[PDB]
Amino acid sequence: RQHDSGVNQYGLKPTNAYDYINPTNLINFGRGTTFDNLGVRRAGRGEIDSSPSHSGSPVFTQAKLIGLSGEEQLTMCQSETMALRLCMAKAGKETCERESRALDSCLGRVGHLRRAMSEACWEFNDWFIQNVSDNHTKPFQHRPHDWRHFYAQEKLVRERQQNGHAYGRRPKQFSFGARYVKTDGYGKRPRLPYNK
Amino acid sequence: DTSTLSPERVALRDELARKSRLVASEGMRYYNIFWVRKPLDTMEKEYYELKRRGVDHGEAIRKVLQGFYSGLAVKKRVAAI
Amino acid sequence: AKAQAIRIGLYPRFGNPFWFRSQKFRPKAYQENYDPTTYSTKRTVEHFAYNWVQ
Amino acid sequence: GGYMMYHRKAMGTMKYSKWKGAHGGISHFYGRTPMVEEVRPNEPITLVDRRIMHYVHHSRLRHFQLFRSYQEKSNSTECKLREGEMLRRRWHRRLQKSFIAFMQFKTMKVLEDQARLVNTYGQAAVNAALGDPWNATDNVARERKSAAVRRQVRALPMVNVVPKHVATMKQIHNDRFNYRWRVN
Amino acid sequence: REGWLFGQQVQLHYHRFPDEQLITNLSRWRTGETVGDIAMQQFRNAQPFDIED
Amino acid sequence: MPLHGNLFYFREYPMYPGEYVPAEHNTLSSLRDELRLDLTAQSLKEAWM
Amino acid sequence: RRGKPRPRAGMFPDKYRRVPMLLKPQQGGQQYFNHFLIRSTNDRLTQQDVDNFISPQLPQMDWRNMSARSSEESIREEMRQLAENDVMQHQRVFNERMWYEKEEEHRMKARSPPRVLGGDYFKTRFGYSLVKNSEMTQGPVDYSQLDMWGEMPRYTSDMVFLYLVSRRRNTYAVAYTYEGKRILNTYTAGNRGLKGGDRGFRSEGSTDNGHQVTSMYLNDLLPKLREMRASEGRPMGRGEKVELVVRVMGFYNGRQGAVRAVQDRANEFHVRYFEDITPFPLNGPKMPRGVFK
Ligand SMILES: [Mg+2]
Ligand SMILES: [Mg+2]
Ligand SMILES: [Mg+2]
Repeated sequence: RQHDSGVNQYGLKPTNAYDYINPTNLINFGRGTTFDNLGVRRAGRGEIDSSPSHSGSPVFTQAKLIGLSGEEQLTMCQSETMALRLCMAKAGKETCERESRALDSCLGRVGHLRRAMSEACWEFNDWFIQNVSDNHTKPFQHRPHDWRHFYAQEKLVRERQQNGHAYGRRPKQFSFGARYVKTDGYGKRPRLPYNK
Repeated sequence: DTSTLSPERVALRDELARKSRLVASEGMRYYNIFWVRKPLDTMEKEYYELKRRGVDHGEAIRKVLQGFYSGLAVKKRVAAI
Repeated sequence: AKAQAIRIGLYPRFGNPFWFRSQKFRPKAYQENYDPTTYSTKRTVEHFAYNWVQ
Repeated sequence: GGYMMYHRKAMGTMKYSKWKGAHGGISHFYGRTPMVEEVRPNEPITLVDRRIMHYVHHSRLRHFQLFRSYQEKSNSTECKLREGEMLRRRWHRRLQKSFIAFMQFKTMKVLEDQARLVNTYGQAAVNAALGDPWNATDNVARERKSAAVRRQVRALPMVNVVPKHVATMKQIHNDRFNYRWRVN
Repeated sequence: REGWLFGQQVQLHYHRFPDEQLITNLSRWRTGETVGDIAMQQFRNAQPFDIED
Repeated sequence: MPLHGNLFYFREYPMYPGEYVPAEHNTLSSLRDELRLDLTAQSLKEAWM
Repeated sequence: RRGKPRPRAGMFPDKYRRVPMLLKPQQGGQQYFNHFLIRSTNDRLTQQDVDNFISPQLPQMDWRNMSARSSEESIREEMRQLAENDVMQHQRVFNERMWYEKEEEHRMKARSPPRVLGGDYFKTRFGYSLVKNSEMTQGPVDYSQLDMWGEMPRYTSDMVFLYLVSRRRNTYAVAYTYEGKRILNTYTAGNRGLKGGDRGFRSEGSTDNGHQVTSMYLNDLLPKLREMRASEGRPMGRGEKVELVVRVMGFYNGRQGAVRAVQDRANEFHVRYFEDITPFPLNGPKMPRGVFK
């Protein structure tokens, strides 16, 4: 037909029972929204909700990648400017436009280099959106509680070592001087928790 | 997709092809011409041939390669003549 | 090792006394060569730049 | 009261306060010295320093030190922070590999292009454009060109930047290198 | 569904089939533009690096 | 009257797997090199340069 | 406009938007074009005169050189030649760097049967297979690559140790004789004014207070040094420098500026070793509880 299968006349087409009860979700998300902008839940580009996602957390650092506009950013010509600065600081009797020419030659190239990189990076944003991004569909991996199951696995281990007993228990912290301030008969080092 | 090539074969024809690019390119320069026999295969065939006559690895390789090169020598001699 | 070495006085409680000597053993990777496997995003874009300008 | 060396109040200056340890030559810091740099002759110590400081900052050591040496944090919050850090790292790596796997494709398209240039102008021509000495004639021209390449390749020393430390009010993080809000 | 490396939805490549360079360049090929051509040789089957630990 | 080199110098980018310099094709060839005897796009274009 | 900020310049429609492109800038001087064209052509002809490929070449006159190549000497040659260059080149284009190194090595090198052991002999040598792969250098080995104290400071009975400590809200500096005798008192960012009842705490421990403090301390440090040396009989009259070991506590901001204020004294103070002592907390006594934890 004339347009998408997952979007009908009035908005997104409501498959699960969540959409029949809560049909705001059919047509609304964010400020950036249009009627053709449903079913693509990502909006245009440079636009509100355009950001591609990677394992659910959106990608807002793209420029930072290609080393345009970053604190760590890629630097084209250094030897130039340091050479010219050196000259400028040495003495005022002789003057060097011999260096300034080398240098501004360098910059003159740098311009087209940058337009190139920016271009290629926009191509990356597109490729990424097609073949990698899940469009904010999958659960975050980037915060420790999202890995809770993993941590649990190790708590379990420390428990079975303890005769299957103290879960999530840890050794009591002692003192800075713990070992050397304590008389005989008292524990000088922190024990396993089951061994209290 | 699974390589029909067993890793030994891989090592062999890959090594053959790194010793000479002409042997590698021959059948397929641009697209694969697949109804013509190719040097890489012919040479692998007579490699195994040598091996089962008890010629060792290195010598068999340089020998097969010499075969291809002397054939090529004939050809380009005719070309010049 | 570091623990024993320290309590015997054969290694300092802070710092690396062999830091320079040890640089041979470390794979110092020159910005001029390219290794296809890096988590360095800078080096990649650097060689991209180099070849495009070429 | 007795403070550690990385403590806030550590080296005090007051009428009562006095500094602890043999303070010169062979010193209190004798084997406690984290870094040693012999200054090369005719080298400003500002390069020396900015190299040291860049080093510590990029390897996140000055991070750690600032962090632990200011205030106390329970082993749980410390865990939460180090693991959060490490997991965000994991994520961003898995991003970089994607970027890079694309960029090697970009570079491939560039090199491919360069090949097409080759068979438009012929290989040798392309080579000429690339700085080939075919006018080289005698060795003296080669030596001028290579004296050019020599004077290029020899590296000027890097001034590399170290982000300043931001002092906020009650100092929720003394790791603060930027004004962005953090999750403690 | 995810790739292991960076979580891609596809297996990476540049080229796959033997003919694609030919078939793409076809009128050039009949023309005979492609005879000494080194771009259709060098990179024809070229595939990505293994970026892997 | 009053009135070049790259931004970097690197070695050669690695060779992608499946990629090779085509056979009988001299990569390093200059204009002070000798003229090859035949007529190829390559030989004719170097000649013409 | 009204109680709000004026927009940035580019937020307005173009100032010259109504003036046609031909006008900005005007191209005038069209009169001179023709003149300078004829001029340049006449010039060219002169440059042709200063200095002063369709020589018909028949293919039948060449035949001898063709028969030269049909002899299998020359084809033995071409075969050898072509088998050399078939070896899988990694170059792909003329590269400036690699050329440079190559010819660099040509300048460096212009400046510069016993029975084969079988596989069985190496089967009986366990050691050999561990020699082939080993990292460890075999030959007399350099001693300076072993000894502990190799890269480390080397002091002198006369050296002054300058301590620059950068703290969060403060920075200070001192000096000490090698035998640990204190020279002048500790100049501090709150000792020198520079601190309280002022611009703020945020800038208190800043870069230039560290600078102020160090440049103020060195200034006073010189004369008392000449005194302490005048006492023991070391005149240190002229053309002399003070050998300095700069020890730095830090990672705070006041560090940078501090050392800079030393660098400008390079005509007086000679810095032999720059080594920082910054405490690292493995674990220890509780630090003061901050706001959140
Ligand atoms: Mg939103
Ligand atoms: Mg008390
Ligand atoms: Mg509470």
